[PDB]
Amino acid sequence: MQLFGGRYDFEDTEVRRSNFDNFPQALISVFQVLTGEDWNSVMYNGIM
Amino acid sequence: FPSAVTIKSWVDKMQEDLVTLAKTASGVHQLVDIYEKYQDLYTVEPNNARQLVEIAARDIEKLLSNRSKALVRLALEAEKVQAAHQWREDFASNEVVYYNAKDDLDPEKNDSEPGSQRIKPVFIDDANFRRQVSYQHAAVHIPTDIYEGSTIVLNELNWTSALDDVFKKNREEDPSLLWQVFGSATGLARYYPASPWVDNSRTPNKIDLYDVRRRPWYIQGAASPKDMLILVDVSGSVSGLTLKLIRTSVSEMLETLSDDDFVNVASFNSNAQDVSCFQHLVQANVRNKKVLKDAVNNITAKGITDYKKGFSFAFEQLLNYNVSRANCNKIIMLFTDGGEERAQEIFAKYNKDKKVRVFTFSVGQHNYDRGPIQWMACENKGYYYEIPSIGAIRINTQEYLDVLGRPMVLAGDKAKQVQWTNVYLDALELGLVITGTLPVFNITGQFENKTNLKNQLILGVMGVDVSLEDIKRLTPRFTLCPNGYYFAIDPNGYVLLHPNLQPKPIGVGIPTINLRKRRPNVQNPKSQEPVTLDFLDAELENDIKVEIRNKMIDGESGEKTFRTLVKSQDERYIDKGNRTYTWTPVNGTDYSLALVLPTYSFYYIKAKIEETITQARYSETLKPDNFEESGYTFLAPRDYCSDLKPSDNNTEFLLNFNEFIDRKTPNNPSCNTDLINRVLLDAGFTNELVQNYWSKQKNIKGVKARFVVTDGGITRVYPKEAGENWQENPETYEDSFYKRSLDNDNYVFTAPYFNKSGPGAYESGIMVSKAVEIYIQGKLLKPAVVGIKIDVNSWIENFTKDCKRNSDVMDCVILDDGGFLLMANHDDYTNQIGRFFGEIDPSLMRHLVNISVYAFNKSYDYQSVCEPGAASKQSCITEQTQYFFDNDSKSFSGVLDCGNCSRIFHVEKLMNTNLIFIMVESKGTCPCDTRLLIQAEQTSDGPDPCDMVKQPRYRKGPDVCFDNNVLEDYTDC
Repeated sequence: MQLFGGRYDFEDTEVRRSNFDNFPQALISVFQVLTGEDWNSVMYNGIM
Repeated sequence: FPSAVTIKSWVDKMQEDLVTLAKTASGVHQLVDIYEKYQDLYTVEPNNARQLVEIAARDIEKLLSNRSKALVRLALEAEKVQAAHQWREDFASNEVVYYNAKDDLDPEKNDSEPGSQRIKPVFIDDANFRRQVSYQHAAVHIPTDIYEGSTIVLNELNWTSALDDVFKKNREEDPSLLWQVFGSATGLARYYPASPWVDNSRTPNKIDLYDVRRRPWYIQGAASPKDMLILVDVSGSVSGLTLKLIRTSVSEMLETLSDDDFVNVASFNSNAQDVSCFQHLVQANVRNKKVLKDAVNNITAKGITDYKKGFSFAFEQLLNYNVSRANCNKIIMLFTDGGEERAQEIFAKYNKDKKVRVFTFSVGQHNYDRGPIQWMACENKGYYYEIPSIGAIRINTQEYLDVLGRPMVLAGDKAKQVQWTNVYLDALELGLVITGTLPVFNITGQFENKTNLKNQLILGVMGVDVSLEDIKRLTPRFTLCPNGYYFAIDPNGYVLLHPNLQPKPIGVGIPTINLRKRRPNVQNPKSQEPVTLDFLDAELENDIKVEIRNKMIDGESGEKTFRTLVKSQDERYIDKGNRTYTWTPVNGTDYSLALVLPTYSFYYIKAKIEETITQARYSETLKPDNFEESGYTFLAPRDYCSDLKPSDNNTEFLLNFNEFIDRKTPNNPSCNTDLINRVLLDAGFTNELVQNYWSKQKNIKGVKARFVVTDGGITRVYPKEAGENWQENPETYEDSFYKRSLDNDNYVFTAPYFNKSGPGAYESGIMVSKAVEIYIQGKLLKPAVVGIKIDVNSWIENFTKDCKRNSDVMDCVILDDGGFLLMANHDDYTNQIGRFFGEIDPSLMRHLVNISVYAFNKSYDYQSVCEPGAASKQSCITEQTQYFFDNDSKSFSGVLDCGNCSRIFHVEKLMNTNLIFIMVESKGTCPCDTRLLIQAEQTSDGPDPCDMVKQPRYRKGPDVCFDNNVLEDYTDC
């Protein structure tokens, strides 16, 4: 929530559901990155 | 350097030779005398320029009334018929049969969708519609993204089927009637007569986006004017998706405004400011809206939200009254996403009495609260919209015209007055039209006061078109000279009728296309703007024309004779002429009609030959078989009879005219007898000239051709071989040199074009033309223009015989008022004849402008084709320069310096023509060139709108408008 919270302000129309905008969503995203599933997509959103 | 006296004797002999050649070879006095010789085959009738304006004003008022009476018929039947509809929700059994336009006319498809059934129409081909129409039933258009098969759509197709009898009866009472359309509030448009839509959505690769709810005739008849203030929220939390949705939404909202409404876009993030240069409400025309769109696209999101500051700014913008407004609907459109403040104190302070509406839009896909925004919308008589994607934009940004029309509905029968729109280009490819509109009200359970819930919205809008080729038939222009004309005007300045109003969109700025961003097959939209060309942008603008414009915007009738500059047909010259503007108001409507007549055109010739013998003799003289005796003859494509058609290939037309004047007896029952009688008498006079006088001296020394252009539309080029190099228009009222030679009182020289495709400088010659002026009973009359093509080579021979061929000590040039090279001294100049002098020798040209031998005037052409810049043809504004003779002085002796140089020159103006002669020290001696003084359309963008809004042109808005009824409901939000 600190690093990427409210920084997914991308001006396209692609939906990035795994963001870090509030606490339940950040918990979901971190869990998904723990199970390993598609952690690279979250990383690319973070790097962009 | 030669002296002024030797120079002056040179030019005196030069003008003597040129003028005597043109006079004796063209044959002006001959034509004058053979006009004044007969004087009993014709009569001289007057042009009472007050009577003419009043007759044409009544004819226009009658036409618009006939169209009005066909609108109330439609609206009455539509209200009465929907008042008795059942609202069934089953149709799979009881089908609705109807002809859906934009369905493939391939009879092997058999779609006949569930619930509905198609029609295979017959589609005869018609004129008055340059397409194939069927007068049997009405066609239906449904937007591409609206299913035809909803219960809402199938219920509109079920009760609108009662309109076809009214459509047919309207069309049978007046067969000259163009489209009749009912545009419904569900998206449908039912029009008559039936005709396939221009675009099938997907059958070709061009998909169409046409919604009736956004056509300006609809938006015009569906609500009163406004005083809108868009209030964009650019706090930080909107960044990302919702910000770009906000940009697209504000643009698509600005596109639902007219020239009657006023707008401004503000913007707040912990501080409210204007998005652009404007700072108050501006008139929402095409230029201002371009400014506001370009300003909204430059918007960035950063900061903390503060709704109180934004709403203070908005409500203080809506209280200016130091500026011009619409004064009717004060509304605020808040484009936001969401938040937690509602700002009750601002609304309680500023619109405690609820004169302003608030429409709030929640854009994007987010999680912020939306309670307060709905409350703002519901607490302030407004409405609440949600825009989650790009597809929702179009339908959610045009839907506030349902809220704005509840007071119109409640006003009852005072609200049904026919209105006429600006001039726009028809969607079914018909040209410029104006539309008359009238809203249709929903009266269901009306006689007992049962429902009154859905009975606060209109059903749709009725409309009937009136082309401008139909208005220009009530103002027949063939009894005035090529220089007089009718023109009408809005109560807004804009022009409804003008010789300078073409069928192309008004351009704004310079166009810039990006090739590298344009996919090949994505169907970018084309245009939807009206053709709103102001009056002071269709003519040259004096200080007197401003007062005439103001004086006839508020319906006064008057007359004023003055002296003005008149830009020539081809934009290269400028004349000075005496004109008379006589104007009156069109009594039924708000329009105003004016007639421009140059004195010398207060009298015309009316032919008086009815005898078979004379008429037959004359009609013989225009037949190709014997051009050898009369020289190539052209005929104007006028409308002599409703049987033959203008053909744009004039040999075909002359042949048809002949075979018709014979093949149809001289009774001519369906033919305009004054037109063809004038043409016949005219060809008689012209041929007398050609036979008796021209054909004697078969070959003159320097002459290359000899022509006669006249009224009645006859043109004669003497050696038939010359008739192949004649490029002028065959309709004489569009010949530039004709209108120019009528203005001047001397021999007008027309310079050729340069680097133009075609034999145009050497094979043809230089055109001299003088207008015939005859006196019948003390009355001046200019009925013809005689002319000549001088051969360049014989001219050079007479010109060179202290400056000699290619001499490198001085130049000897001849120009015409306009600065176009005519006769040089260099064989390197003379190669570019007809080119603007300041483009070949700019220092001397700029000096000539400085000492004021040449003045100039600049103007803007708002309807031009443009080569898109880098940032196939677009529409842009071009700037046009034109030079002319201001100081009537004859000689100018001086020295021009560029610094360490010196060139001494002498210029002298030939008398009885429009030619000037310059002898100047050479140019190669002094290596000093500044920059080309270009006279050509240069693509530009000015003027600057940020300054016109501070001193705007006078304007008078509608006085009937419906806002703030008391029985309004506003439990809908």
